[PDB]
Amino acid sequence: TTIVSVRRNGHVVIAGDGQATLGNTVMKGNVKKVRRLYNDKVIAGFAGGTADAFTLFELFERKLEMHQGHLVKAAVELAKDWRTDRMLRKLEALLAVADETASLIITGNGDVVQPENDLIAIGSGGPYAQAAARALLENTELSAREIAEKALDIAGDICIYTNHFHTIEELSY
Amino acid sequence: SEMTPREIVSELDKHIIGQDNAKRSVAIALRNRWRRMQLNEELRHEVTPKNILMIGPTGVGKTEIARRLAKLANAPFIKVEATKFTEVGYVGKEVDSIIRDLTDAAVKMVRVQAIEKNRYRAEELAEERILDVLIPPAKNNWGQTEQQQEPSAARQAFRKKLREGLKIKDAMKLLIEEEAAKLVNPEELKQDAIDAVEQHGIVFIDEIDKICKRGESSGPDVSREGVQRDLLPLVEGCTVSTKHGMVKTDHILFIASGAFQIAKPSDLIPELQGRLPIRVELQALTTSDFERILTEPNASITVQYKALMATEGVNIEFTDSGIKRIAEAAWQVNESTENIGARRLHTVLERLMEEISYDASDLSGQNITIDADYVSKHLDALVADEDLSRFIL
Repeated sequence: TTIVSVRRNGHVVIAGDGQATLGNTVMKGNVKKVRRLYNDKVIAGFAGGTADAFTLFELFERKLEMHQGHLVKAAVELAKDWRTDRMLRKLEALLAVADETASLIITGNGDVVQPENDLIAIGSGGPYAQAAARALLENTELSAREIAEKALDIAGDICIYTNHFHTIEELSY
Repeated sequence: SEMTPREIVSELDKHIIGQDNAKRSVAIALRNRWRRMQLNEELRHEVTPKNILMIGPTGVGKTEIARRLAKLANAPFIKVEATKFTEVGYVGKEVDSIIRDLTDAAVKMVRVQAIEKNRYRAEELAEERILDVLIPPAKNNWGQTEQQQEPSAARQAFRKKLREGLKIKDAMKLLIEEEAAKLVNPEELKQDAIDAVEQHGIVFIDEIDKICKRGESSGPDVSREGVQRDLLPLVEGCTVSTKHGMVKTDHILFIASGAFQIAKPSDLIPELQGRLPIRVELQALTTSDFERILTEPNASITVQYKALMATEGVNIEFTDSGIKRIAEAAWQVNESTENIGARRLHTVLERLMEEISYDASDLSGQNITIDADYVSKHLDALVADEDLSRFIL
């Protein structure tokens, strides 16, 4: 798969494709990898288990609950129980969540990382997305959505494991 | 001279919406106790309670029914969680506590039941103790035998002058808690309760299904089924050591209750299945069901709220669309989050009324009207925000 997060001016987006693969054949083609969380105040994307995400996104949304809403802290606490509990420790997936403040990446390793220019590109296509994303962000005035989208498409044409079915979420502030 | 089943169901209808079968069921149980007393000594021993097993989802009427049944029979009642005992594999507690706990409550009753059926006489004799420290023409005679006899004259106008008017009042209460006690017989009072427990006891065992099998694991099924084993004597007929005496579980009525989503009544221990001759199902409640619950029961929550507010000199009114709106909310939350049955109503109704409930005393004398407008303004947002729902509703 390929998830691509970008932040330009007053917006920040998280776009992904919908290809689900198994072996060498396409299981599903319209998997929704990006969603909205915490009263749609938070947008997130996942690379992995169509259900593991379900469990994770929730607990995450449980951190933003009684932690004011500090995205960063909530993420730090999330990955902490993720790296701990057998339950959580079991599931594997790349977590990419953004918000008015800043966007970041969470992993099973209990890693909370935030790319240089709040630019996220996870999944088998991440690198391709990034290369195209930076080329634009670098030499263009295109919007946070136009890049993440065009970046995602480009990945989709290079990566055998990602398709052109998009699911985009945005945040204005 | 007890009520007939239809009579019992009726009365039950006054508090519980729907669940007709469960009513007829719990109703035949009661009637049979009457039926039994009407037989020869021989048969009176052989005929045991037809214990019932209610099968159905959370908060849809199970307990209320059992509770109201007991109330109607004026029978001592007690609720108990089955899983409580699986803990005994650590320390937990023993099943006999059920009959013990039952008796204790059976006492607290016979007590309050008898003391109250006395607080009136004690107060009247009380004044006859005060109306004696204000005019003491005691002994035999004093003046005339007819006309002059009656000493009430000044005394009468004296007690009235006090009733409506140390310290008389301060003195009476002291006399009340002196005459009442000096009138109770704690001997028969101790046995009074026991007879109750033995002839009208109603034990409610919740989570029966959680005490069943499942290819789970040896250890857990051993702990579970043990609670079942430990239950047998209670239900088959035995004697329990009561802090207030010896009780025979022989005719206590047992109403077990289970979801049986995971486990089936056939997983229950054989001996138990035998002693739960009656099976009955209860259905999930419908939005329509909800609407009725909110208002129809004669002491419905809505009626309670109206009353509570009146207390504060505020007149509340529930529009039909308002009620419908309230009901839908509860349903919506229960479907979007977790279904907890009618319970959801109380949470919703209560959140909905906060602002008023607080401002109440200030709207003294007003005519507030909770209509569909109000409801929506107050609940729609919350109902929608799922995560907020799992906290606030």
